[PDB]
Amino acid sequence: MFEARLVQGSILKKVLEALKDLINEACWDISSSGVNLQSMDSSHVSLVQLTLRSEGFDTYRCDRNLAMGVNLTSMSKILKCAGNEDIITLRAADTLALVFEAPNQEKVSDYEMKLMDLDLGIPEQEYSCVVKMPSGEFARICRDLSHIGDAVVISCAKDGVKFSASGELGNGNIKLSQAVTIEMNEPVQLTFALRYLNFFTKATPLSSTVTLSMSADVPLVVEYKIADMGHLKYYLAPKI
Amino acid sequence: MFEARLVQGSILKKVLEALKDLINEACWDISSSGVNLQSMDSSHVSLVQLTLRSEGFDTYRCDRNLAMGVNLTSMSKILKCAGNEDIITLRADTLALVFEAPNQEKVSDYEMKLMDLDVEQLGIPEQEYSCVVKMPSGEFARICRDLSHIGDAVVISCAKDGVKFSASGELGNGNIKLSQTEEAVTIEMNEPVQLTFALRYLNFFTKATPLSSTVTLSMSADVPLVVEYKIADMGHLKYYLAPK
Amino acid sequence: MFEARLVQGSILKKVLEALKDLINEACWDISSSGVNLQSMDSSHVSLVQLTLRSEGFDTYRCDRNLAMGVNLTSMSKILKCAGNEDIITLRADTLALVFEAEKVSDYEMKLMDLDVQLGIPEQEYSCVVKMPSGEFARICRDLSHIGDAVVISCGVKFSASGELGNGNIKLSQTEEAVTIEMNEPVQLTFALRYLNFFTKATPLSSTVTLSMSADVPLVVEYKIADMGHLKYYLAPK
Amino acid sequence: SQRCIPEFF
Amino acid sequence: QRCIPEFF
Amino acid sequence: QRCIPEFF
Repeated sequence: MFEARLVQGSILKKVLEALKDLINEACWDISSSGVNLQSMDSSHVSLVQLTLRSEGFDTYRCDRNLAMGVNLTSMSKILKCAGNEDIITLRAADTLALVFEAPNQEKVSDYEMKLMDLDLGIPEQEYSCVVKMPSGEFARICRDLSHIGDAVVISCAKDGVKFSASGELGNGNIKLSQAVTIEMNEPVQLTFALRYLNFFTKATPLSSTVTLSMSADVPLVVEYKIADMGHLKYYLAPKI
Repeated sequence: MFEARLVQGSILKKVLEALKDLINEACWDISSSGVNLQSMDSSHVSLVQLTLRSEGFDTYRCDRNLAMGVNLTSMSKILKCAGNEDIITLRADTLALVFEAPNQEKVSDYEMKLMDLDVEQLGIPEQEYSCVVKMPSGEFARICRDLSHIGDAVVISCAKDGVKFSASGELGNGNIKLSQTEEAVTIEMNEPVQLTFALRYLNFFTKATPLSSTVTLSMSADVPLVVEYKIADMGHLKYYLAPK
Repeated sequence: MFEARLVQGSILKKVLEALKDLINEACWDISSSGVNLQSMDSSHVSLVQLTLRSEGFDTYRCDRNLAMGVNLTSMSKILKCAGNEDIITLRADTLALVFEAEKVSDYEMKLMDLDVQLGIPEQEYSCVVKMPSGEFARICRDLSHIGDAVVISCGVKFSASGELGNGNIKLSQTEEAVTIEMNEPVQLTFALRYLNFFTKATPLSSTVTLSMSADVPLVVEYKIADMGHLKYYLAPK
Repeated sequence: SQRCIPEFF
Repeated sequence: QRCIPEFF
Repeated sequence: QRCIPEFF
């Protein structure tokens, strides 16, 4: 009914790490085109959109559209039982089966995960400023400014992008110039909650690069490309 | 009087690490044939039997059979003060531990307060086991920790081709298949088996993993599991787990 | 008014790591000769004396003597925001910390009014032990497993006792050397809790110098490159 | 002053 | 869950 | 435990 085989089994491990703490429960949308997951966090301030195209899988088989409601911490627990060199197969539809086949040992792990019945349109948009920067740098900026304040002001201009925070200790401004690529059509200045961004940055191991797309009074998009397999997008509603 | 010199002091560090959380207090049996410790845990679901033979020590002297009641967490604390390449001399009311740094003139002598125990050694009768699996210790440690995410108990099933570890819980269930193949899985069986064990005890046993690259599981019907770690060329650390 | 540029910015990071848990609040004495911090810990059992000479800064300008009261936990958090390869510039009611990796970080830290204190007399010491910093770190960390006080006997011997039993660590005179400069043997007792705070300075120096005499504070000295030192004074029991 | 995703999507 | 003395 | 001010 559904059989997805991934040789780079650690992609799926890093994917669940980047979601489990931000989203507790999500519906995995399975079809012939691949695996999709879209979910807001419990506060509806952020939304994750995950796409894993069928072509990114080494084997992919799906004869009907599936909506598998998954407790992402239960799925994270099972995926921790997989080694980084394992071949992971997803299979189904009252349970999701995960099969971990050892790279070079005669060891097969078979996990059967209870599902649960879990019962938004992301409109196409252009953005004024699009910043592409190293993922580890964005992770550091978000972690570092978390020591200063709870909100970060992202000001983008032709020269570059500035991340600013303020609190009791004082204030901080991190300026990146220009690999930092800035496709700018209109300077923007938006304020976001650092706590959510520090959840998004758990996707950092998925991609050496991160893309921020911003426009006046619209959600920030924090985008991690997943090899040649898909993407993990985080949307963050602005403040004010 | 007693004096035993262990060049590979990390053995003793590792031993204490693999016992301290499972057993709070134990009697170290010292004789001319070597060092022995036997103790059940608090709940008497598990029993550990440690054997360090005298010929494994580079110097070994013992003129009297000694029974030293030791607080294993106190002894673990002292052995944490030894470097991983230290030469450890056990010397004996108090147990003295002397750590000689491999490089640089540093000598630590620790004197450990002993206590009076009354461990009523339980007799262990060797026996023939239906199935015996020898497997990499790290693999076995991986198994017990992974499955404890799923359930509180592991069903171990041994057959000619291979061994399977199964656990169930709220989340769902898991099955880990090991087929017989240093990094190898050998199965010596004369009768297929199926036993259930508490994973929380197994996960204490796997703290002995750095003592041996390989672990031996000995199983039969209506007898405790044996989880055996061989210690270099000097002895073993055996764990016995009562099956549910 | 004040601007100091430290290319080896990790010195300042390590310095704040070596103070923030011992000293809550300190006054950074700033002048043309460099940066000086002197403070007791809250219990006045230990004293920190930090010296960073102006010559060790790659750029140094100071046109008046400043007394900057700093929350060292606050300062530590900001220095967490500097990478270990960043050029750190200090600049001066606020302290400006600029970290240069392209990437320029700019932090402004609220200062506090701190009026603080003590004069340290130059002294001859009966015994001066010089040893690897990492060894001293282990000795103090290991012996705190056994007792809360250490007897230093000068080879040099470190001894502790508690409910477990007792321990003695013996170092013999030999970078990784142990040198002892002694005119008179001494035997002093100190609280290990403070010594384990002092050893947080271990990343600053591959070596530590212990200076002792009967009835006088122990000196635990970490040399900072060519630019100064971090000294810890510990009153004997 | 934290806005939410539904308001934009 | 049986116990060791039950067997030894 | 003595204090630093008695010596300095």
